[PDB]
Amino acid sequence: ERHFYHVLVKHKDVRRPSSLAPRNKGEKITRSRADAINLAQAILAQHKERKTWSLDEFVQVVRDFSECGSAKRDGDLGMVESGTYTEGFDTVAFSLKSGEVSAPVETELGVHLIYRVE
Repeated sequence: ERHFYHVLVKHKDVRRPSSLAPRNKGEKITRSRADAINLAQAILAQHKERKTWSLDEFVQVVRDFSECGSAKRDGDLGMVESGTYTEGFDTVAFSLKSGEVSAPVETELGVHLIYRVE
């Protein structure tokens, strides 16, 4: 069991292309897959000097950019056992060290940045 948060950037081709974050609940997502990848890359890389991030630092990007319903709790996914989420998410998530933020990783849901709380 490890504790993760995430930022989710959706695109038009996901199964539910609408934001579920409080900031813009119901906003239809029309950006391309490529657009989502580029956006996730930018929101991460604007802080690329960071070896690790504090929780507050990661929650800032959740508040500004995440389109997942988890944004209603600042992107908290709680405790996750390996093998539960899709393989793409799981492998990247369980490769993180404490305080690290992943590179953009894609699943059916969209493009994620994954943060390991500890």
